[PDB]
Amino acid sequence: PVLTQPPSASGPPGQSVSISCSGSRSNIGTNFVYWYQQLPGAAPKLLIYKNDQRPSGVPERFFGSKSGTSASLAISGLRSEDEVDYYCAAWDDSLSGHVFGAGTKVTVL
Amino acid sequence: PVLTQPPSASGPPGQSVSISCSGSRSNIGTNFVYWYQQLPGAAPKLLIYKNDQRPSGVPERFFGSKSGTSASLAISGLRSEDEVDYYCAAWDDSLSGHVFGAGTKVTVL
Amino acid sequence: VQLVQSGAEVKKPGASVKVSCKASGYIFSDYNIHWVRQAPGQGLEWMGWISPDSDDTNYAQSFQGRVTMTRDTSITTVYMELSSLRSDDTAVYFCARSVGYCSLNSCQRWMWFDTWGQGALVTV
Amino acid sequence: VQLVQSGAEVKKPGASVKVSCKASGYIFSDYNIHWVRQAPGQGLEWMGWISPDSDDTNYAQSFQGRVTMTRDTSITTVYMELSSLRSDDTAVYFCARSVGYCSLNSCQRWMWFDTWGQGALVTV
Amino acid sequence: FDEVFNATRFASVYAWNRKRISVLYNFAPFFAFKCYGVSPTKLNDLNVYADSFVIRGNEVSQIAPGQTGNIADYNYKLPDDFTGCVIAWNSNKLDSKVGGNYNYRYRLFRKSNLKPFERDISTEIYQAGNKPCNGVAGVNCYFPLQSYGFRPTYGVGHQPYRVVVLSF
Amino acid sequence: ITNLCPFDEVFNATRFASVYAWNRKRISNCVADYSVLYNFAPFFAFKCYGVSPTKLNDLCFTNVYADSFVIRGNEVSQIAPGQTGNIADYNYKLPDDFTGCVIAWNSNKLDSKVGGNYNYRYRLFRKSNLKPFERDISTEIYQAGNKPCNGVAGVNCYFPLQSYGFRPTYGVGHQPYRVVVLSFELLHAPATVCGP
Ligand SMILES: *[C@@H]1O[C@H](CO)[C@@H](O)[C@H](O)[C@H]1NC(C)=O
Ligand SMILES: *[C@@H]1O[C@H](CO)[C@@H](O)[C@H](O)[C@H]1NC(C)=O
Repeated sequence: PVLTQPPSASGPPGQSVSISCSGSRSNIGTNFVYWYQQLPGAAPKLLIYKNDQRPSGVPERFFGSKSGTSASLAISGLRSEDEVDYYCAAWDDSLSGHVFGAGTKVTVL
Repeated sequence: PVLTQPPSASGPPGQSVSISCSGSRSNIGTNFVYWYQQLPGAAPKLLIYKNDQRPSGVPERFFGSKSGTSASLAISGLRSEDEVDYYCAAWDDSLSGHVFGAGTKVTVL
Repeated sequence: VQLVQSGAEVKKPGASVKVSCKASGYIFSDYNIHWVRQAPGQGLEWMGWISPDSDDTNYAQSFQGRVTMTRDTSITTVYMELSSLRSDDTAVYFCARSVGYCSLNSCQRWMWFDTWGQGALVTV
Repeated sequence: VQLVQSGAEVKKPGASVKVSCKASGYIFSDYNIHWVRQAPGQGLEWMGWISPDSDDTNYAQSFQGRVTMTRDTSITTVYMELSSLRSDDTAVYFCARSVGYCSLNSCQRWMWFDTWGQGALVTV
Repeated sequence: FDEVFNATRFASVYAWNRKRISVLYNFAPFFAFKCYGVSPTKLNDLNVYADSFVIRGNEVSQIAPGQTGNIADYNYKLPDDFTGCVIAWNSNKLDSKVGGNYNYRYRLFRKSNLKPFERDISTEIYQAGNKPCNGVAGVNCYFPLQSYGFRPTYGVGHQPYRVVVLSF
Repeated sequence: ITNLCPFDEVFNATRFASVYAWNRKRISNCVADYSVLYNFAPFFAFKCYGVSPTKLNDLCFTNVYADSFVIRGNEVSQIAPGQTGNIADYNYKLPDDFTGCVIAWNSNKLDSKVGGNYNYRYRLFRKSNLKPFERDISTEIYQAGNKPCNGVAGVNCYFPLQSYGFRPTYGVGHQPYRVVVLSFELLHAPATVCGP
């Protein structure tokens, strides 16, 4: 009962590419999912919380949402900042603990 | 109104020649302008769109911009392929039509 | 893209002529087609556009009772008719594919043509 | 707000790990401090939080009886220990402060780790 | 009375404690001490259930015999006939802290109004459409529980008022 | 009116008005059901303020107002009471008190022409904020400096309306979401639009 997501999605610079994240009944679609962006060799920070808000300082181009039992985050423009790791974090009720994604790497094309 | 522009361009080949396209306030200054050239017995082809960009394929040696009611086009060097007539076009709300220039025939010296 | 339109035949005034534009290589229902003519002694003159998904078209304030513009879906060709033609209509006819998609009169400021076509001679 | 972890230190197998992180610049008693670990090259994994106004240290099912968790509010730090570390536990450990404060099991849907301390890697 | 009034932990709204059964004025001043049937002055000259929970300061007036509202018709409905007291006092330096308190949840959506003196500790997803949402709380399908975090920045009408309804 | 209210005309219309000139359709003197609106695509945001979307049928009103426009994915959350944004302040101001529903769903199959659909625009720059539930059409240049530009597309003076085409190559954040706003009001007149 752990979140799964593709290891890497490739997109050309200048427009948007999407990172998908699919979960079970007790992981996604019952609880909120949060997105963490990890700079290389540093502590990961907030990227997307509660699926339609953003923390202050984040530019208004990171749009993540969920519809059913899966969630997708769309990142627009890949120049020098989105070549990092994106984690899919949500609360698991059955195991009574936070569980995380495998770790998605985004590279330019 | 109707776009106006000189019918002849005077200049020896090998250097820069500037041509202008004059209109009115309801024609230019609210809407963008575009440039076309008409080959002998052939369809017009694009030169400048959004008043400062060049499409993929055209030479990068052509520079044009608008400074007010009139718009100025600057060409670099006169070859035989540059000897065709150059046209100026834009859009105006007051007549609900695409107004076009009269034409500029350029001849080498 | 490929944009070739059929030729025309010289006609006598007081008759109707059909000029047909053929489109290929792209999706015919997702672009606009404009009609522009070249007569000697003057520059390009603009008439109107057809949206190939419905009947909504637009004309010019000069060509109102002389041009009727209709579309087709199975052949993907646009048919334009000239009615009550006079001696001032001696021109070759260009059908131009315009990038984007506009259907209002406040939209055309971003409407720059993409590909034109070889003309067809029309003479009085 | 800043959280400062302890330094890196290698420990032999069969020993304990003394890793600590210090909170400073905010009200210590009003924010839960979770713990998040990271194996080098794998994803993230969870450890369990601390309610720093009482003694309620919930843990995950994979580390139910292998960890020892202690609050030291006299020196405003939070300690933790590992019992019988193996080569599978060679990783880096973050401590993170979630916004708000709840110590129940069914309240973590409104819990995201806002600020994270620096890493301190431990090996075999 | 010392076990239920000074208790360190107060339960949330939807799952309230029911403790079976000194002086009561030795606490913080009371927001509302309005006994029904019996009078507070003749109470000391005169089966006791002690139900305690926490309420947002706006919704304290909803704890009364026979009136609707939000939590009243979904979480804790008093019967039409009542013989007990309601004791609501301030609690701002205990149950409120910066960043919010995400413990004291309340049930917001339910199928219908509940019977008097009833609690229901459930979380199954409410269905607000026609598609049967078995486990997906997506669009037009919402989770029942909702938490109002308590901040010292908030005004008087949003502080957590610890309350007890000493139903005789 | 003995048949259903024409919500099929406002939902299944072949074209939608743009943001800067959003439509205001009135439904009155018609028996309403509110039971056929879930037959469309799964909505991206079907959220009602004030009246829950379950007691719509048995609650009885006096007038129904429908607003209809199309917006990008990045600004769906801006359409909300007490929200600050590019459409939330300059194009469509929803009041803090709002009793109704907002319905936003995906239409990236017939409302997005490849190569660009410039038919929809929004207003970027304005002299001030916008009063709630108000619309306006501007065809004159907006200045931002200390000189009256008065109709020349030059420096520090710009056209207000900006278009935004929907190519199918775009991601979720820039697809055309069709959004309608159903608005109700208090009982100040005898009720006519009512459940069956
Ligand atoms: C509440 O409990 C604490 C800790 O036992 C005690 O110090 C305090 O006096 C008690 N207060 C009352 C009024 O019950
Ligand atoms: C919308 O109109 C189309 C075309 O007539 C029809 O196929 C479809 O069933 C209609 N949908 C709704 C929701 O009315």
